[PDB]
Amino acid sequence: IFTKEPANVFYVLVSAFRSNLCDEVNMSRHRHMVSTLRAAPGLYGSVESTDLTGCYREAISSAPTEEKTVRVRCKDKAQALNVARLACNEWEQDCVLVYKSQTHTAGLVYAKGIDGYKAERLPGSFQEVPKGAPLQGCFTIDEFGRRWQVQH
Amino acid sequence: IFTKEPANVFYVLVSAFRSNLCDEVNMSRHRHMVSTLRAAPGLYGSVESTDLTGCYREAAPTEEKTVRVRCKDKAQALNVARLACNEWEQDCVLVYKSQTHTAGLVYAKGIDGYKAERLPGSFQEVPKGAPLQGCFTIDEFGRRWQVQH
Amino acid sequence: IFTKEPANVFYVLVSAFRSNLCDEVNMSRHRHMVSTLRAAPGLYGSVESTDLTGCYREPTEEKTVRVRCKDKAQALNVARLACNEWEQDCVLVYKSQTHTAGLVYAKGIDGYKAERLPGSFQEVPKGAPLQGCFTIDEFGRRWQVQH
Amino acid sequence: AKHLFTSESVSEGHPDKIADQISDAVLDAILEQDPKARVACETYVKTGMVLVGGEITTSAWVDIEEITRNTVREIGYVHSDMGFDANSCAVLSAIGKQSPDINQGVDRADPLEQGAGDQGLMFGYATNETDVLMPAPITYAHRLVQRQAEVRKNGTLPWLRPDAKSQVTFQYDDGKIVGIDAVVLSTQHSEEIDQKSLQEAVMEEIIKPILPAEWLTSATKFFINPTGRFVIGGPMGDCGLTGRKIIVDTYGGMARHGGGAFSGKDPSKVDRSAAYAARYVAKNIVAAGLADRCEIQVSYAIGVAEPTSIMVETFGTEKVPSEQLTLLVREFFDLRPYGLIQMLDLLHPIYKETAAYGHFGREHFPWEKTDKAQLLRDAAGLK
Amino acid sequence: AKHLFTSESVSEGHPDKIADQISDAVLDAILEQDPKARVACETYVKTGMVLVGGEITTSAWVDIEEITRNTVREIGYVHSDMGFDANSCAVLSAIGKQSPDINQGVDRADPLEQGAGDQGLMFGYATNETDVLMPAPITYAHRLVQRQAEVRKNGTLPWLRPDAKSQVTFQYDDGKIVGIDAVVLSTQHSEEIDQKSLQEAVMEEIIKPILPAEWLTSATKFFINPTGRFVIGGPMGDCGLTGRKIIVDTYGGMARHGGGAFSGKDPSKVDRSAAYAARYVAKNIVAAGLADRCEIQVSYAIGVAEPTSIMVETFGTEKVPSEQLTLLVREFFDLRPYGLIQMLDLLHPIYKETAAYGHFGREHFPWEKTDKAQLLRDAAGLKH
Amino acid sequence: AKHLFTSESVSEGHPDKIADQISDAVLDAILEQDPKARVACETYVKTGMVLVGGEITTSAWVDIEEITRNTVREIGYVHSDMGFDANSCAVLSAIGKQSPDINQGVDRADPLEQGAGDQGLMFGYATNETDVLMPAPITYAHRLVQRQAEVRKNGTLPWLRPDAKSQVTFQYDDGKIVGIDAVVLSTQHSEEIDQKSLQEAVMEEIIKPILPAEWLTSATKFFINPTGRFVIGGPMGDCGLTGRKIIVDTYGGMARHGGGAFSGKDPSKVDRSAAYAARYVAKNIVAAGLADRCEIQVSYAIGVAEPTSIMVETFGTEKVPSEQLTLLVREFFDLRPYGLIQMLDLLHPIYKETAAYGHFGREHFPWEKTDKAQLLRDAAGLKH
Amino acid sequence: AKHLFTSESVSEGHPDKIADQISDAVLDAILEQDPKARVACETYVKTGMVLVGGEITTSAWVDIEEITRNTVREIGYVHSDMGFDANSCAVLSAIGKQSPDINQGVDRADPLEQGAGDQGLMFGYATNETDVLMPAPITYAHRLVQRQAEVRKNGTLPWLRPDAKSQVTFQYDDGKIVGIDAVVLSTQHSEEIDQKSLQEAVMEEIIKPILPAEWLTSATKFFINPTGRFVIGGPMGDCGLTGRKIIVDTYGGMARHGGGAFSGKDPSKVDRSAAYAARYVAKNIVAAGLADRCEIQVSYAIGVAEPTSIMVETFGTEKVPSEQLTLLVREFFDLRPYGLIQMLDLLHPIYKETAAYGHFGREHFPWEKTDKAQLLRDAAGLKH
Repeated sequence: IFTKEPANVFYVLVSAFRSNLCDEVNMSRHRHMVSTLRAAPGLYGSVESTDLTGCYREAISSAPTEEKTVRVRCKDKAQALNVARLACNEWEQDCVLVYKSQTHTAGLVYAKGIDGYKAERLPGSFQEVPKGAPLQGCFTIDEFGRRWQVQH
Repeated sequence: IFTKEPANVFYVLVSAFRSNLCDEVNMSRHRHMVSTLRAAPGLYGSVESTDLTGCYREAAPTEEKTVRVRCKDKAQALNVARLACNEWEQDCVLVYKSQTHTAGLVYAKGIDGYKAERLPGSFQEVPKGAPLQGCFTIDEFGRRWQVQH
Repeated sequence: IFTKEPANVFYVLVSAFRSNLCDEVNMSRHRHMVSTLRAAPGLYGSVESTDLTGCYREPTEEKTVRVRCKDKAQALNVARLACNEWEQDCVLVYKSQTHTAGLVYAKGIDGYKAERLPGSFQEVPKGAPLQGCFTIDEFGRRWQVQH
Repeated sequence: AKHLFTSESVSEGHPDKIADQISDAVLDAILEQDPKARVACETYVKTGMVLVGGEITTSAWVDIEEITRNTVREIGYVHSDMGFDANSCAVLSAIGKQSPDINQGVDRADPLEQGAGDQGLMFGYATNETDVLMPAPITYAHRLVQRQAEVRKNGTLPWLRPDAKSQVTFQYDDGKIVGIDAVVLSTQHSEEIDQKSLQEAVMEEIIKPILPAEWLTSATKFFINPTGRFVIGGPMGDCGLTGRKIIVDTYGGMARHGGGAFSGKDPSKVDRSAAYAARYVAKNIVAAGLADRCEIQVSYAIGVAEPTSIMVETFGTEKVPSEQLTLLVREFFDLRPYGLIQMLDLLHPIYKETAAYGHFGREHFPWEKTDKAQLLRDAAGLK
Repeated sequence: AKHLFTSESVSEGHPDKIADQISDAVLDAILEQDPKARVACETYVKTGMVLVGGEITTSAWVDIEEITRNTVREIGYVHSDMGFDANSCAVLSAIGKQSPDINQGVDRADPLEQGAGDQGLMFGYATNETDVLMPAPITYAHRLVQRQAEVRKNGTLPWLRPDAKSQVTFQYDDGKIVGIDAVVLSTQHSEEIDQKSLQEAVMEEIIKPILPAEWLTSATKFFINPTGRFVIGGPMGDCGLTGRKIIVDTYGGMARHGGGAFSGKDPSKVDRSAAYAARYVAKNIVAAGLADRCEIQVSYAIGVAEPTSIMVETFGTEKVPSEQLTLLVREFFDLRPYGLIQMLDLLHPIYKETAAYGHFGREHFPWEKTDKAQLLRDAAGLKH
Repeated sequence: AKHLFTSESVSEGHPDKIADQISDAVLDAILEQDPKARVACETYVKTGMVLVGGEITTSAWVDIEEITRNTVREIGYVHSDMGFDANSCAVLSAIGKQSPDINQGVDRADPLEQGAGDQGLMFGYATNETDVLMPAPITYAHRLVQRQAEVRKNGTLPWLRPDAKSQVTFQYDDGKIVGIDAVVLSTQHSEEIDQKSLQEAVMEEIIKPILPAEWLTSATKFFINPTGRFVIGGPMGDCGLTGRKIIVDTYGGMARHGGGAFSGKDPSKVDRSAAYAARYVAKNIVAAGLADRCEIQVSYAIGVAEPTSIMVETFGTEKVPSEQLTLLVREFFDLRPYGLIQMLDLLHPIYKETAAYGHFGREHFPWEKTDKAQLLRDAAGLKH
Repeated sequence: AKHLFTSESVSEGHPDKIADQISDAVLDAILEQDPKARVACETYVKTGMVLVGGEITTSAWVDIEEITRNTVREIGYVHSDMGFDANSCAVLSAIGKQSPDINQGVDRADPLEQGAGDQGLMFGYATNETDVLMPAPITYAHRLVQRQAEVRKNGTLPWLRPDAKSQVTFQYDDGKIVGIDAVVLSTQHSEEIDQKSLQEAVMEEIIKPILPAEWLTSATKFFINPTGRFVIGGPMGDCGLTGRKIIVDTYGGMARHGGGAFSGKDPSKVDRSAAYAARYVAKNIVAAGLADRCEIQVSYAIGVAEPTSIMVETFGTEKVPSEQLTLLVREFFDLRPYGLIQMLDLLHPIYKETAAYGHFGREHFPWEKTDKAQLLRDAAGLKH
């Protein structure tokens, strides 16, 4: 769909930060990193909402795990975006999901380091779960299954 | 597809060693890390097979000598593998359960790099039609990971 | 389709007079009897147009007459009893808007027969002419059914 | 599947169509006196007041007032007690006038290269349902109201009076008319006739003729002047604004429409000319049998010769690649405004006939002619 | 495959939309003064003059001229150069007739049974292409014009002037929208600005901020005031008739419209009531997700409490049989005119906002609420 | 598209499969002695007696008794308390020998041209779900029972006894594997072991190393000797026949079956040979990639060299028209009985191997080779 | 589409069917004496020896050999030349009878709660091709051999001898029965008769009266004792065994099958009763119009009354959602074994007739009753 109601050309992107199995110290780590992000709204160029969580099989048999996450509304296609990347890099965080608000879909960038751009574009859909089947890359904010979609 | 011919729940993962651009010294480098891991299998708990070649198209495909190792311990052995890649700076590795041959890749740096990708579609397939992806082939068997659509 | 043009509740029907046995004398008696019909507009209760010529490949071709009668069956009755008198049994009728109807085979003063499964009529699709041609105004036309 | 559909058609007696006929008669008169002029006029209808106004870049000179009076006279609103008397009609004219000859002496540029008057989109729809290549329902309601108009004019039901409307509901089975669910008719009348006698008479001389028997059953529901009081009607009855009856002029709402009224618009402007052109190409397409029902969305920018966007739609009733189809369209047709003016020769004072009772589905109209269809089918290929 | 689709939206500075604004401003006035009024007013827009004519049935007393001049002031036609001024223009009143007698006489028949106002037919369309169930293109065009007017009002472009029109052409390939084919914008501008500054400014403040950067492409084309000399705008530019701009209010030709002008008619008039109703129900439908999009046709004969015809269409987008769908429709909502009135309670002077930029596609409009979808949610089972 | 599927297997310790083992071991013995022979032997298995009888034409000389006792002993039923002994079981050969001279005497005939020995029909299946081109569940179930037999043999859990059966239920979404719903494994066990520790042991030594834990959920249920007592095992408790488990031999019931008990049938017998041919050609088909899952059926009229019907089935998962496909089929493969013989070369004492654990999915068996598949793929030009 | 499908049935005269007839006739007499009994009897048939053995718990008193000889007599093998005779053949009763358990645990507590007798899985299939709701070719083949036996009994062609095999290959276009391609009919005949007359008279008296003359074409091929000699038939030529011809009993090969031998099995045994219930619910679903062709797989873990897994397969012909259908299955029918028993009244001495010529498709059989179908027709009224 084309969520017209949300703001325009802004990029809304998510971050998790809770990478390693560090159950509660990782949650504290998360709170810390959220505070850090909020600390510099300008260069971060984003507004933050921390309700969202993310949920994956993670291909390591033990169990699908979920992490607390944050949505940030970067205005810059790159600048605030690149700031988010450098942040997750600092935080040892492998990849991030950025989708352009208006189209409501854009691929992920698993770029790290200092000056790297690894721009993937998924099959052009995102944040869209009709409560049919929760198998895929698992998301929830405001108790809404909202995950991307591959074309068929 | 479930191969089911190799062992069951036993893990298998690949590594490259050739991350940076040091082609020849890169080659020797890979070989030496091979010697490291193969010399102490117990800690790795793994069987090595160094023939493979790993091709990352990365928008001009780069081909690096690669090695597939079978790690028994559902995390420990592959953990040792992750460690090795970390010290050898190798960015990230692929793992998968052979029976299912499907698993995303895990990034692993620092003390405990526990960073495994989402969207774990599949792996170990050769459609033979579209090579626009990561060439990961042993014995001309291009084993590429996939997703469902 | 539906032709949209002619008066609706009106009944247009096509009939052939010529039998299969001979041709030219069947044609002479055709023009005779059809002229007799034409001359009397009350019982036959219709207007006539003789342009139409039919084939039945079963192409058995014969000259045919299209008569438009207002009376739902009554002038139609005169037409069908007339084909009786000319020993002819095959007569087609159709209502303008539907632009189709089944086939009637009614001889005998009250002997009155009704078709089954009418789909459509009076259009050629140019695809397969195996059906009975009905060519008038440089246009072929046939009857149809849903498949 | 099976469902119901409804459409509506108005009599000339309705005020909206009144204003439309008015402005169009104006345009036809001016066009007669002058082909190349530009025309943009609107008409308003109050109780006894009729207004006409707009910019007409013409050399022509005609009294709008007497034209209006004669037109309403033809409509027959010649008695105040009806709600309107043509003799008494209050006439208000504010028509802007300008010299077009000076403009054309300035331009000195090729017609085809001259851009569109105003940006606007429009549709053309056709289908093989009707052998007039229209949708059924709007056509039936049209024959309905016009039969009423006729049976009034010839005075067969003299107490009848002009203002009348028809709202008709068919039952479609799998996209096929199986029967008319309901027919609703309202009409202006003298006062002396009884409502019941009126319903009977109209069922006789209006309903039975235009409606076929088979769709009529006991299940068919009839509602005739449900108020029963339609002496009070016409302008005094309701205010009519030019073009407000746009859809029911276009397609009975069987297919989309852009929203540019037909009346008061010379062929020069994009709206009416483009509408004709779209219906024309669609009709020729269907006559080539390429698609069984097809809708065309053509869009022009102001001042621009090129039509911004071109879309063909077949609802899968196509027999060929729709893109190949579009290609064939652009081949056979010059979608330029002056292009369609050329192809259809709309430069003739004829639109007083397209005033009422259907713009599309009347053969004398140029766009309704389907010549290129065959050649289009020749360009077609397999079928 | 790929095919162009095009929709347009006018500024609220356009003469026709001007007339509609005037009409429904009068309507909101009279309605505020009386819930139960029965009003149909029409507004003619001309260069030196504005007229209002029609009929009102209520007890209220209403100053027409000041309503009108307030409206124009909101729009901003306040100087000769514009070709039109709120103050100096001629207001012409012919509505009156102020006859609440007939309906005040006796009231004992149930409202839900009181037959339809007058014969008519209308449609309500809905889809899932956007958040708001409206079609994408018409919404984008509305965003364009409203953004333009906003820039004019806030003063970011002081030289801007109220009249404007916009048209957009998208490439619908496989249903999804890959990108815009072209965009054409026409504006009223002061005499000061030259062309190049104008095109630059409008591409800057309007095109980019409103449009999706991705849809914005090089291949996409931009036509801005092709004549460029538009200091003449509004009435002296062109004629203005109420409801004449019928489509723009609707889905922008995306779906079939009935044929009754919204503005200048009150919820008593069957057109707007029923149309709001159809949009409301189709919205609840697609909100349930029974079909990606639905078209609704409803037909009333005069003096009939019930719809003469009710047709639902999913265009094959249905997840369930269409017949039990129809059943659910006829069950969950009272389709009687006053019935759907009570369902939506339109008796509140709010239409002055819906005057322009789409009558659907805005939340605060009550019909856009879609509670009953959940009830619908329960009525149908799983898809397929 | 969410459904539970189930498959079933038996260890060789089961009496029926024991009977089949016996027959085929006889067969391999004879074939070793003489290839060209004709053999149709069947074996009934009562508690204390195994009856063996059949029609045999050969120049062979083979003790039934020695062979039977050897086979049974190899299985391990070497004790009374087991429920059956190899040494004290009664051996009854009802075998009636025909003259190989009738075989020598017929001459001057194309060995190929000769008509099929006996009418019949059979279905060979293949699916690319697994690298063995076999339905996944039955393959896992074979791996289960075989693992059980293995732990019995290697001495890890010597208290374990040969008879054992397996039943697996998988989830399926979109036709694809997701999870295992249920697993049932019941074995014969020596008296000394308990119930509980047995539960534990079977859970560990067999279930765990063989079942992909990813398919294993907490929700996945488990059953191990639900009756909780299986000391009396083998033919003693239950009778057994030759070819009474024709399903688990082939496909675990995933695919429709012809109905010719393979064991005890010589290659020249049409059923066994032809079914081998069917699985063979289907495997070649899928390997070439001409389709994803194909079921072949072949039918044979008595005394005829040419089959009656050769039907291919793609379940839409074809990549080519089934008709061009069929043409190709009859092109590359000669379904003449001696033809399929020469194609597969069945004339080798190898079937004692195919005794249990499925006739298909095991490489060294020649019918599983897939060399033809390449020329098949190259026969039709396919680019996807 | 163009594909040729083949099925094959046997006469009662064939050995395997002889075995099954014997077993189930035994079962019938026994269960008549005591309905509550439990019986698992298998019958081996050799040149002249009939062996019968299995496990029986009851209080009944039955001669094995008596029923044996009587059955054989009813079939007609009464003479040396036929190759067999009840008067001649020796009967070996190997059944070991142990007491019925009278303990109170197996008593009233609950039949429904009583666990499954034995692990396994089975299939039911139903189609809308026929009134009998079974695939065409199997039905026609059964009717063929039935016509055969009927001839041999009424005395039309007395020189016929009981053994007979029939096979039919139908053409298939769009899955609609179009043409019968091939017919293979081998039968057992007296010595006096000659080959040519046999071919002719057989074509006449049997083939015509059973096959629809339409699918008979000129190109239709025929094979009738093409060996040209079937004097010595019956068991002498070849071994016959219990239930081996399981395919012909079920579906003629159109549907996938589980593997449980129905003959000689007491109803309380899970296999036969479960499969009958499978065919039962299949017939009910098809008769309720809910689908064209449905298949059912049901699986039971030994000792658990609850079915492990229940799969329903509609091949896309589901008219309601398949999973809602599955819900319907679990609700409307209790699938526990004793649930089946109460559902079908299986505990009745019937199956002797059911031994041969189709385990389904003959109406008076209880599982074949389509009673429940209406309720299913009720439980969902949606059409697609």
